[PDB]
Amino acid sequence: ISNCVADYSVLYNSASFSTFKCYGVSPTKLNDLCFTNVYADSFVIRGDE
Amino acid sequence: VRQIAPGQTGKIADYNYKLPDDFTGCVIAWNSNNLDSKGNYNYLYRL
Repeated sequence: ISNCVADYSVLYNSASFSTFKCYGVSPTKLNDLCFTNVYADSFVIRGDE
Repeated sequence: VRQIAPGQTGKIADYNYKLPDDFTGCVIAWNSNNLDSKGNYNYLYRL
């Protein structure tokens, strides 16, 4: 992902998600920063793991 | 029932009910589908 104006706040608020865990950042501060390179990884597995 | 924790994010914990960061005291939750289901659509929340 590059050259984006990404509004993160319409996805942690305006969505139904089970667990939202950010690790080096906080979710409320995500609108203010700039990220230099973003990657996305998607799959589907069992929810005990 | 995770957004009733001291410092969280969501439209319950940003728009409806917010706990202070230095909280003292407990949150008690229990499942009740027996009474508040018909359904019952007077339980509103601020969108």
